[PDB]
Amino acid sequence: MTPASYNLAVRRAAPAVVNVYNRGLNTNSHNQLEIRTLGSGVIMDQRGYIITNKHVINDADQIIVALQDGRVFEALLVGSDSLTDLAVLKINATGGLPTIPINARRVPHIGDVVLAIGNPYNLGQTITQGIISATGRIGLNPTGRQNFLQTDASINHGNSGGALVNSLGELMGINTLSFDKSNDGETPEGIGFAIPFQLATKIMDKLIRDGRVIRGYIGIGGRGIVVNEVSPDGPAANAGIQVNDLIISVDNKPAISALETMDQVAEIRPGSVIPVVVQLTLQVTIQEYPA
Amino acid sequence: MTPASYNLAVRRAAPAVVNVYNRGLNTNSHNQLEIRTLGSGVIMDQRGYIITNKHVINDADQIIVALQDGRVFEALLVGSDSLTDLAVLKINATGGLPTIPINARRVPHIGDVVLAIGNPYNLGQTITQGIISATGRIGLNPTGRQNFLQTDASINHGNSGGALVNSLGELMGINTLSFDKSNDGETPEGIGFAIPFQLATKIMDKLIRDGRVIRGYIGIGGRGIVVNEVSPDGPAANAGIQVNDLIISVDNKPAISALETMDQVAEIRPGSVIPVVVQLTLQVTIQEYPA
Amino acid sequence: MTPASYNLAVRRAAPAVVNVYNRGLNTNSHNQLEIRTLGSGVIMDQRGYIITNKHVINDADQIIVALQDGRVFEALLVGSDSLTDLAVLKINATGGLPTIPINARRVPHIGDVVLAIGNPYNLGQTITQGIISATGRIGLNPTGRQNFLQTDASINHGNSGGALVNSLGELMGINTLSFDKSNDGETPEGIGFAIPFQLATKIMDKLIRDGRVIRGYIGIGGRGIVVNEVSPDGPAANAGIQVNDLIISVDNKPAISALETMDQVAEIRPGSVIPVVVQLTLQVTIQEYPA
Repeated sequence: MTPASYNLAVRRAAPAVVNVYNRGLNTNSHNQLEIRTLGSGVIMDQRGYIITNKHVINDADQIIVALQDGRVFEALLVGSDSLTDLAVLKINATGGLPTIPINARRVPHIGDVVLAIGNPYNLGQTITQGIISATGRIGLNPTGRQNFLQTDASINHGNSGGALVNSLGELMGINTLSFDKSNDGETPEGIGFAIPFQLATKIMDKLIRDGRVIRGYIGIGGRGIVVNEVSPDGPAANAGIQVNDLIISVDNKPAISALETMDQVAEIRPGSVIPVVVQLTLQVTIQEYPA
Repeated sequence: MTPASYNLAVRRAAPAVVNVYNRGLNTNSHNQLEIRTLGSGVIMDQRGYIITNKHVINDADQIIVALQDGRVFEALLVGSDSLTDLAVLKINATGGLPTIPINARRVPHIGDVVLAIGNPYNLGQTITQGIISATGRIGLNPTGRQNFLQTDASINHGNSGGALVNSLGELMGINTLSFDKSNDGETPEGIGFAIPFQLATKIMDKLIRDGRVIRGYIGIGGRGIVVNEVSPDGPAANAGIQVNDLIISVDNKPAISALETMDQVAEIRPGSVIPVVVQLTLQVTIQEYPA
Repeated sequence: MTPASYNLAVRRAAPAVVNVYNRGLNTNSHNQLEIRTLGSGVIMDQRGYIITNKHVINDADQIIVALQDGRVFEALLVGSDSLTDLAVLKINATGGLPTIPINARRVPHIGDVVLAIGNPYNLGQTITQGIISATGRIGLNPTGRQNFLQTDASINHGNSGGALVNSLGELMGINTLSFDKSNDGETPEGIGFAIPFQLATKIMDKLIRDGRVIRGYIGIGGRGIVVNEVSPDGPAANAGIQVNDLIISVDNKPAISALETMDQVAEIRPGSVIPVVVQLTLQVTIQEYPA
């Protein structure tokens, strides 16, 4: 017979994950480019756009990307975002580049076998398999390290930026980090997180068209949609809205949930204005999220 | 094609695992119900019975159970058992309850893919896959943390009480991982334990019919069946039997092994009496296991 | 339906993995055979040869081997090798022995599902599944703990010597197991190593025909094939070759790579002589690797 195996996935996607190297100049007294850090990255399209974790390329005087085919490139940082730890690099490749399979039509499911491609502890490219333990949201609104994708695939230090792909090689997400906890008593085995591919995608496109992800701020909270503690003063305060009420429509559509609502405000460019219901339609001008 | 995936099992059994919260009153000075601990639990039948680990609900002034569908319930402790760390709660659900798939006809096998549904570190429901690395016994006699079910599936803190199900959603066991994990000089990966479903079944039923699991005590040891150290002074001493001999028939059937023998004595209600053989048939009255 | 399962593989290969016990006499003051250590081992053929990790049987006054069928044997150490941590024992079994499936025709692939059979923490035989994350070389030349086989299958202490088999039971490698940490901060999760079956084979045969693995030493380094730091003063000095040049043909064949070249010199018995090329063909006598 044939042994059970996920090599097909490896063949189809592995060639697209890269080693990202963060090189600083002031790392030594002789001020030469030294490898301050390193992680992994996923070549997104043939134009040369590579996704990766921000915490990898932060304060990097240089960024080198290297392919499994041996080609080495200097990368231009086109933008990052703290609220997701995603960063978008760009190599200028002539000759063709391998690209991570993407299937925008595929919906990830709790339980789907998934492999994590990356370069942890800088041992070279390694693959590890697990399943999707929790899916998380593809919204643009930051919530925490719980609305990501969760996997029991082994995510070590060096998998950051790597690819989490299903058995068909399809990119399910960008590995971000492990769960190491905050303290001890023990270690959290098999609890890793990845940013959903669908979101990495949204973020990348923005990081390209703007050099930074522009989120629409409405400063309000809650649990229609409860408005519990709406004392940020930013946009809430400035133009209708109270420190305790219930909204009906974020802009001109239902305000069923709090999460699904914020996820809309953020997708609204600054300066714009929209009619906020509770039936006293009070308009408000959207600002830009805080630093 | 279609991504390899164990989602079917997740769909069939996930809805039945619950978040069990141990709330104490004297946890703070304002003596309010504070979440002293927490674990997971499996809704066993439509009557509202839920299995869980004892160590989760111990000394709980209150017990709250929450479903993935959002419904929350106050749970009535119907019993527990130290020798297995199993506890049976009971929520009073009108409207219908989701129930963990069970297939008493199914025999677990070393190597079967199995998923562990539970809520570790209180991150919300998480699934993790592994295989059965060892099966263990379904007996009622306590032996240790070796005659359980052993799985490399990721069992973290908060998986206690959760379900361990095979690819079909069939309940293979109740996650219980107990603490002997460590040596000296490095943390034990992929070695978790679960109580065979067959036994969790036996125990729950008893916890229901008696509020406590009543075990039949004999007071002997060994390796027919060797009667090594038979100096408990229990019912063994009180009625024939020596501090060094060989038994022939626990009650009126073969005494082939020591394990399979104890597992019978325990299934014999106290006060009863049975003929013990070795050919000098000496009768003995069964007592009840120690506290 | 049927539960997803790797049981077939377990049935086919588990029976061949054995518990290896290292018993020393001077472990106590009453100088009796005490279990100084322990690991696992794979019965390679019906003659009674068993492979294992050197670091298990080192300085063992005695060695006991035990089968899953219950049979116990006293083993004869036929040899070991440091550069691979492989040891070969030999039990003298009459009545027949179970043997690990081997398919020398099979080529291991990154991503192949694979199970690790072994006895970690001495809890009895345990199975764990993972995938091959990196393959490594089957050469006879020592390189490091990187040209081994790499798997995310859980390799714990007591898995050393165990077998790593694919879904068909086929022997993929002998679990070695690198001590993971070597420093702190975090712990290398899911990164285990095994010696390729293809090499364990080559090594065992040598350990048999010679009691020690005789390697052919040259004394050179580099990156044709660069000869960068050819100052070891062995046979390289003694008869042509410079401290900085480029070789053309290890013996009478291409010298394309440095790795694949050394892998040849080692397979050349001492005393022999071969023509080295670089076009000034200078012959050299092969010595024997250092202790």
